[PDB]
Amino acid sequence: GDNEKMAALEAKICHQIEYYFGDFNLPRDKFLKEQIKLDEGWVPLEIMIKFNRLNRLTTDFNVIVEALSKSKAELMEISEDKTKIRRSPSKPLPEVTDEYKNDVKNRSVYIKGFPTDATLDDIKEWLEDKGQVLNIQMRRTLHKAFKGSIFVVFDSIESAKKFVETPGQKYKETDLLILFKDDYF
RNA sequence: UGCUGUUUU
Repeated sequence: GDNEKMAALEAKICHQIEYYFGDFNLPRDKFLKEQIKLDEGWVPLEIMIKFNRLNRLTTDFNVIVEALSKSKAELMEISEDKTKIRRSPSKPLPEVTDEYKNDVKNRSVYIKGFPTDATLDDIKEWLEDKGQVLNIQMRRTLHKAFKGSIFVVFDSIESAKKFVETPGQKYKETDLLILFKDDYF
C-alpha cells in the first residue's frame, strides 16, 4: 500500500532530522551551527538535503514538510512559506552542568563484540528491541577503522539497567561484553 | 582550567 510505505518513510525522515538538531549532535556540528546563526534558527531545505543520510531517504521538499507536520516529538517547526525549518525556542539545548553530565553518564553503556565490517545500519537494527536509544558512537582507531566496540546513550537509567542486567546477549554467533561506562576504562 | 579538531556533515 503506497500510503503505508509513505508513512514508514516519513517516520524515518523525522527521526533523522531530529537527530541532527538534537542534544547529542548539534553542539558538536560546526557546519550545522554555521547555518543556524543566520536567521533566528531557520535553515533552508536546500541546505538540509545535502546531509547524506537525509539525501538517501528523499530530496522532495513536500515530503519533508509533510513528515515533520505529523511528528510526535514536537521538536521541529516549519516556516510560513514552508522553505525553512528550525528547532523550537521552547526546546533549548541543556546547560552543560555537573548535574547534567552525571545524569547522562549514569545511562551510558559500553558494548564490545561487533565485527569490524558492521555498519551503523547493522547496529541500529540489532538495537531495535532493546529500549529507547538517543546516541550511538562507533569507536575507531587513528586511521578511522572500526574497533568493534561502541558507546550508547539510553533514554533513562531504568532502560539502561534493564539492558545491562540481561544475561545471554549475542550479535549473531558471538558473545558480547557489556559494561556501564562508569565500569569501562 | 583553557585551546583545537571531530560526516548519523
